[PDB]
This record gives sequence, structure tokens and C-alpha cells, in this order.
Amino acid sequence: TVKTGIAIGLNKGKKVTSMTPAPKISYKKGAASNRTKFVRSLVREIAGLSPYERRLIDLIRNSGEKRARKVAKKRLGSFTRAKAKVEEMNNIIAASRRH
Amino acid sequence: TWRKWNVKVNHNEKRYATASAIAATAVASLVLARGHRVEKIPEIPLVVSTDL
Amino acid sequence: PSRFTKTRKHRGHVSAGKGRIGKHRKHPGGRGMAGGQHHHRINMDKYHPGYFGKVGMRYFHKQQAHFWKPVLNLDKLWTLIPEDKRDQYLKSASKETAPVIDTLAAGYGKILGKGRIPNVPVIVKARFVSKLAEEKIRAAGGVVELIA
Amino acid sequence: AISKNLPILKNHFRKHWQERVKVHFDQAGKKVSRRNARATRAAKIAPRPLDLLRPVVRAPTVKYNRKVRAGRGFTLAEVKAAGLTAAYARTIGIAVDHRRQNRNQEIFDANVQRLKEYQSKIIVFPRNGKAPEAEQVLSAAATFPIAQPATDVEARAVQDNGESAFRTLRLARSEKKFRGIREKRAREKAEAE
Amino acid sequence: GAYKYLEELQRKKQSDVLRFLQRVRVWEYRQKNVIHRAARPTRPDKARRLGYKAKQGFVIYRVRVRRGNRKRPVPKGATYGKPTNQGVNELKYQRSLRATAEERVGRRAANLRVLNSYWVNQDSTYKYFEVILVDPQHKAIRRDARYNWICDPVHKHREARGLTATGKKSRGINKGHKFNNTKAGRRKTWKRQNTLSLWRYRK
RNA sequence: GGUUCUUUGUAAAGUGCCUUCGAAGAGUCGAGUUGUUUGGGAAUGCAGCUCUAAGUGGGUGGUAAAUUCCAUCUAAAGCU
RNA sequence: UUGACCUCAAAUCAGGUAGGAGUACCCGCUGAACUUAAGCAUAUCAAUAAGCGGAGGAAAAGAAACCAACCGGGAUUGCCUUAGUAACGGCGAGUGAAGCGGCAAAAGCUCAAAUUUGAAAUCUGGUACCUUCGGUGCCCGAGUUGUAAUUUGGAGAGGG
Ligand SMILES: [Mg+2]
Ligand SMILES: [Mg+2]
Ligand SMILES: [Mg+2]
Ligand SMILES: [Mg+2]
Ligand SMILES: [Mg+2]
Ligand SMILES: [Mg+2]
Ligand SMILES: [Mg+2]
Ligand SMILES: [Mg+2]
Ligand SMILES: [Mg+2]
Ligand SMILES: [Mg+2]
Ligand SMILES: [Mg+2]
Ligand SMILES: [Mg+2]
Ligand SMILES: [Mg+2]
Ligand SMILES: [Mg+2]
Ligand SMILES: [Mg+2]
Ligand SMILES: [Mg+2]
Ligand SMILES: [Mg+2]
Ligand SMILES: [Mg+2]
Ligand SMILES: [Mg+2]
Ligand SMILES: [Mg+2]
Ligand SMILES: [Mg+2]
Ligand SMILES: [Mg+2]
Ligand SMILES: [Mg+2]
Ligand SMILES: [Mg+2]
Ligand SMILES: [Mg+2]
Repeated sequence: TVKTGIAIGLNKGKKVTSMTPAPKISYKKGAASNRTKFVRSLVREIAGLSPYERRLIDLIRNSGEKRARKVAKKRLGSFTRAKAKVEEMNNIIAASRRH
Repeated sequence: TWRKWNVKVNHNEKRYATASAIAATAVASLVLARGHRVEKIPEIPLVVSTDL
Repeated sequence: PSRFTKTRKHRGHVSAGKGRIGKHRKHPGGRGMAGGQHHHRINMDKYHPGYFGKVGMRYFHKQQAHFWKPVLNLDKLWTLIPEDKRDQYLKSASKETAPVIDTLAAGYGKILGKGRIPNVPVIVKARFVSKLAEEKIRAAGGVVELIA
Repeated sequence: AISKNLPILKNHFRKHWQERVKVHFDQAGKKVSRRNARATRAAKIAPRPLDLLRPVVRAPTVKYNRKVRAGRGFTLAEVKAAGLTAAYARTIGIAVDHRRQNRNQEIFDANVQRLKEYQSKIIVFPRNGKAPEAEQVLSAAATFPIAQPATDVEARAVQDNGESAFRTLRLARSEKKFRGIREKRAREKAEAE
Repeated sequence: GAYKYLEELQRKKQSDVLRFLQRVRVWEYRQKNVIHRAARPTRPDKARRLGYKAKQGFVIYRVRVRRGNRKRPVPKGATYGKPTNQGVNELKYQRSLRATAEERVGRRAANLRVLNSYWVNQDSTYKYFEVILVDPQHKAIRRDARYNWICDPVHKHREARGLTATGKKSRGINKGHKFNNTKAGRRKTWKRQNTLSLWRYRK
């Protein structure tokens, strides 16, 4: 974390008394609030599932995690969003199957 | 219009010529040759009081 | 100025110094760098070898400020002191009071070892030094201080 | 056509470049205009000093981080530590920059101190007073110049600890180059057996 | 408030509730005129966040525009030039269908100014848009300083000049290295980079 | 420079500490493909079509991808 | 039968507004070829000319989904420079920016997402009188499918 004082190496840079400024508010975007979590959860049961989400739920039960992630990456645009989509399709399947 | 009109001169060479021009004002033969009527002037350089 | 040009001397002469046979034309060999591999090839290989083809790996988005590292030799190292202050350090080549030279504030990145500094100890603050530049500074009694 | 032994030129004039020739004939005319504009603004805002007080900041990149220059504006933490608000500071000729952050104590201390001379050298006229005359000073930068810090002293003792600074540089970059390899090796050496 | 639920509901475009609503609404817009006045926004949440106020002087129009590429309007596909410009079919208009929608509404309602616009529906043949317009002559707009900026003459036909949201997006007006060609306008950037700057004392 | 309106105010605003919070833009981002454009090179921007988001999230970090971090801003609304 | 509401109409209804000219400069669309490559098709000319739409005294851009990788800078624009460079290109002809640095000028902000809910507190128009770029009272209307106050991320809000 602290600089080494020399011009090359792992932590190259001038050693300076650090200050750790106060965290900003803009650095909080995306963070879920109590109200917004309530609205997004309520809308999910009002609106239901998308046709591709129904497919991912079926593929998770039938073809496994890897095939579901491959189809999710095709439907979405990225492998990272395919994980988050398969992760919360697992959550819906977990809640539906239980009780 | 984009013909070169102004000419760059080195600052030290501009100063060089200015110092030469000042020193040439003290030579009465050069002043006489330049066309000035300093034939009956008391002395060159001509220095007058600050009251002027 | 125009009055000193050969165009003034070519007045009265038919071809203006361009010849009656050659008969000065628009672009007899092509324009610009035309035919560098075909009809101007000999001129290229004679005077610009290496022109055609590719050389090593590319560098997308090169920032020359990364590679800023002005080099300073040891024979110019003592020029970083002002000259009136410089003489009283050359006399009394002593430790416990040695000139501190910040080569960064003078705008240098690496100290190189062209060599033959005087035998006066000198404190050198340098971002980089060559191995031999370090040998000659220590041989004079000084030390190289690494900074960033 | 390629000719005798001359360097290869790259004169980019194969477009209609004569339609976009800007000759700065107005260079003397524009200089008079800016001086008239500066004199016009000075009379308009008299006795305010024609510009805002700016902080001292470290220049970025490794080529220029040896210098300090004038920044855009003081940070919210700098104005706070000088005992005034950002909204009020903007009204007495202080430049406030909300997006700059302070991670350097000496830059912050210099800028906080910089704010303290400025408040001690200006007088704020009353909003409903008699406004005593104050013989307008035209420049705030020339009244509060930016000064480079003193990195070290003129002369001191030679302290040679046998470090071999060149060898220090060689080992420092060698440690960085082979750290990732030496971290796989440490990972597998603990995992094996 | 309810505008947050409307915002989260509008996002799930493939739910059964919105598949029905978009099917019924796309039929209604085909049976109406290509440009027609809307009595109210069908997306009051989206209109609000684009600056629509529910007061006198704010007008919503609805418009549909033909989808697809811009076929080159040359006779019989014959271009007279080099083969690099012989393309006719797969050529794309440089402005969004939203931008074309804004101009056609703006020409129809030349007494107003286009503020913003938003997608409402689409089928294979059309994309459907609702355009927010503000009346600069209405006294409710001329006072109330939050919106009287658009009464200035400099804001006549922002949609024709690309000053709206989709107009600035298609012009490329964004910060950073990705938009070096288009930050302050690419024609001004090109003019500056293709200008010979000659000083009195030549550098 | 001055001259009235002086209930032209508990009306406005700022300043300290604790606690609970902290809503922040969707056929949009992003992705594929096609065309165009750029110095932008496994793709710089733009546009058509298809898919189509999340919320310690999203974008960017000028070589595609996976894994682990780090840095930096806060888009998809607006004025000057 | 009657009274609403929603949507859509009509009027030489009351008051407005648009067109067109100019178009040097400005914001976009569309878009060549002559030319260069000693031929020529990619390329170049050129993201130019012509064509089309739209403004102002400037326009546009503009207060970061920025640059960076530093001890970090800090809206936009323009000048000097970076730099004929990194890079692109039958890697041919040719093309070709950006960061930093120094200057000129400097200026900052506004909405949407929050229950005023013990008070739609908001606004157009008509009419009457005035101290008439407007004000006051009254009335009709708009508006709760949200007009005001309060907050815009730098924060800020509730409570104490
Ligand atoms: Mg002869
Ligand atoms: Mg003859
Ligand atoms: Mg002849
Ligand atoms: Mg041959
Ligand atoms: Mg061609
Ligand atoms: Mg000049
Ligand atoms: Mg936002
Ligand atoms: Mg085109
Ligand atoms: Mg091209
Ligand atoms: Mg930073
Ligand atoms: Mg009428
Ligand atoms: Mg333009
Ligand atoms: Mg040819
Ligand atoms: Mg030829
Ligand atoms: Mg081009
Ligand atoms: Mg033209
Ligand atoms: Mg005009
Ligand atoms: Mg001006
Ligand atoms: Mg403007
Ligand atoms: Mg603007
Ligand atoms: Mg901001
Ligand atoms: Mg900047
Ligand atoms: Mg390319
Ligand atoms: Mg080009
Ligand atoms: Mg307040």
C-alpha cells in the first residue's frame, strides 16, 4: 500500500503522508435501497418470467449449470451477466422447489 | 495573403545592431555623412539638461 | 528576393535553364513517392535502405511521457550547482558537508557514467543510475540516493 | 518523383488546404482587444482582482510530478479546514473544485495555509455598509505566487550504507517481474504433499 | 409514489402483462394516422424523466416511422463511380428512427419545440414514438423560469439540428478518447485539424 | 451618493453533533451481425436488424478470452 | 329522459404562432468524381464539391459513465506544443489523432426517482380597476393519469 520511495518495483512512488479522503456519494450508485428492493421484488411476482428465463429454468433442471450459462450468454451479451442471470434463476428455482 | 510579411530576427542580433546604432550617433563623421547639419555643433554626443 | 534569382538571368533565353530536349514537363516520373519499388528502386536502396517492409511489435496508444528519462553524464554532474557556489565545494573535499544534487529538479531521469568527476564527495539524488556511474560517485566518497 | 539523396518528406497538402489557411494578421489587433477587455472587466468589477485564487496542485504523470502548478479550485475539505463554506468561498473570489480529492497531507496543508493568507489579505466589503475604498489590486496570482517546495537541504553528511542503488534497482524490477511466478510456486509448494 | 413501479414494470418488456399491452397498443397506432396528437402520455413515468410536465403548454404527439435500412435513391441501383460506392441495399441512415420521428413531428408542429422523445412500441414495419413538445408562446411556459429557456430563438428546431438526446447521441457528443472524432462536432474538429495556422513571425 | 417603503420576516439561508436513511434515467446499457466511418489496430464512433440487463451495480482502463484483484467516474434527462 | 367522464371533431370562435429571404461563419443529413497511386479495382481526392434540413450574433460544446497510473489531475472552447508522432494503409501511394505541459478565458448549475396530505399551497384565460414589458380582486378553466415548496449525488432528506 505504502510507496517504496524508488522509481521501480512493486510499490514504486514517492512516500507521502496519506490522508484517506471521505468516501463520496456518487461512489454508491447501484446500491440497493429498502424501497427499491421492495419495488423490484414486487414487480417480479406481478410481471412473472421472461420466455428466455423460463428456458434457463428448464435447462438448469435438465441440462445443468454449464449449458444454462451458455444459453444465458447467448441471450444476454456477456459471460458475467450470464452468471448473474443463472444465479438468480437458481434462486427462483430454490424458492419454487422448497415448500 | 499567406506570403511571409514579418521577419524574425534574433533578439541578441536586434540588440547588437541597436548598440552599434547608438555608438554611431557619437561619431560626428558618420552623422555628417548621414546628412545632418552638425557642422557647427559644439560636441558629439550632444547632451542637454534634464529641464528639456 | 526576386532580383537575385536565376529567373532574372534566364530572361531572353528560350528554355529558362530546363533544356530544349528534356522540355520541362509536369510530372515525368510520377508524383511524390511514386514507383519507390519500381522505377525509383535504385535511389531507395542506395539512400533509404530499410524504407519498405515492417519492423518489430506495435504499441497501441503510446504515451511518450511514460518513457521520459533524460540522461545526465558524470562530467556534467557538477554543472547542476551554480558556479559561484561551486568553487567552495571543490575546495575542502569533505564529508559531513557534501553538496546534495537533486537531478530530478534539474530535469533528469538517469545518471550515466561518462566519468572523471573530481575527488569531492557528492550526494546524488537520482531516479536511476548506471552501474558505472554509481562506481565513480562512490569512488569520490559520495553516495547515490534513490528517489521517485 | 523520387530524386537524389534527400530525406523523405511528409508534406500533407493533397487536400484543398488553401481554403483553410488562417494567417494571424490580427495578432497585434487581438492583443489590443484582450488588453481592452481586461481593462473593461477591471472597471466593471472594481475593486475585485480580475481572477479567482487558485490552489497549488501536483502535476500528474511521472514526467511532470516534480512540479507544482496552479489548480482549478480548492477542494471541499480544503475550504472546510479554512473555516468557510464552499458557497461563501465562491462569492469572495475563491475557486472551489468539488471533484478534486485530497490524498496528500502536504498539498492539503499548503492549500489550507494558502487559503489563510488570502482571507488575511483581502477585506470583504459590507453588503449594506459604506464601502471604504481599497485601491484595486489587479492580480491574485501575482499577490499569492505558487512556490516550489524545498525537497532537501543545501549540504549534509554522506551516509553510505553499502546498498548499491543500482543493485537495488535491479532487484526491485526482478522482484516485480518474477512475483507472479513465485506466487504460483508458493501456492503449489503448500498444496503438494 | 407510483412512478417507481411504472419504471420497474416497463423494464420487463417480455412479461405476459406487457406482451398483451404492446400487442393491443401496436394495433391502435397502425389504425391511427402516421402522425397524430396524443391526449396524454401512455408512459407518464418516462415522459416525466425526459422533462414533460402535466401543464398547459406541454404537448405529446405520436409518430411511427418505417423500419429498416436506407435504400440508396438512385435509379435502378446504378451508381456512377467506383465499386466502393456501388452499394445500394445494406446502407444505414446515420440518424436513428427516433430522430426521423422528431423532425416529422417538429415540421408538423412548427409552432412548438421538441423537448425529448421515447420509444413506445414497434412491429416489423414500424417503430412507434411519443414526442414531448413545449409551446414557447404559451404564457405558462414564458414565465416559470424552469422551462422558459426553450423560448429562446437559439432553440428553434433542436431536432433538426441534433440538439435533443437522440440527436446528440447520433452526433457522437460524448467525452473521452472513444469520441475523439466527435466531441464538439466532427466538422469543426476536421476543420481545425485541416487548417494551416500561419503566424506573422513564422514558427 | 443618497431618499421612502422599516413586522422588507420568527419569512428565507448557512453553520456543529448523534441517529435512521439515502429514492439517482430500459428496447437503454451491453452483445451478436451488417453497412459506414475513424489513427483506433480480434473491430473508434454512428446507424439498421436480432437478442436484451443488473443494482457492493454499470461503464472505462486503446490485443480477443477465462480467473483473481486494483484504479477511475456515474451513462441511457436538461440549461449556461 | 338527465348529468358527467374518456376519446375524437367543427367554427370567418378568442389570442397566438410557422412558412419565406439571407446563409461569410455555425449544427446536421446526403454525397461524388476529376485527381494521386506514373496502369488500376482497396486506398487517395474526401468523411471534400454539388444537393437537402435548421439557427444565432456567434453557433456548437460544456460542468466527466473524463484523463490517467502520477506525490495524481479536474466543465467546455481556442492558441503554442505533443507531432508529421502512436497508429492506419495493395504496410503502396499516402493518411494520422490523443493524454501530459505552457497560455487566453474562466462559472456555475437544473430536473426525474420522496406523502403538502392538517389543506393544489401551482398555473392559463376572461372580466373590472390600476402605479400597465406588469399588479390586484372575482370567475371560468387546466391540473391529483401530479401543478407548487423541499433535494440533484459536490450530496441531500426525516427525527433529535
Ligand atoms: Mg545558353
Ligand atoms: Mg523568343
Ligand atoms: Mg522548349
Ligand atoms: Mg515491374
Ligand atoms: Mg476509390
Ligand atoms: Mg506571430
Ligand atoms: Mg443518472
Ligand atoms: Mg455516409
Ligand atoms: Mg475511409
Ligand atoms: Mg483521480
Ligand atoms: Mg378566431
Ligand atoms: Mg456542422
Ligand atoms: Mg492514375
Ligand atoms: Mg499518370
Ligand atoms: Mg474519407
Ligand atoms: Mg456543400
Ligand atoms: Mg438573426
Ligand atoms: Mg463572443
Ligand atoms: Mg449555445
Ligand atoms: Mg447547449
Ligand atoms: Mg455530475
Ligand atoms: Mg479538462
Ligand atoms: Mg481500420
Ligand atoms: Mg483521410
Ligand atoms: Mg434548503
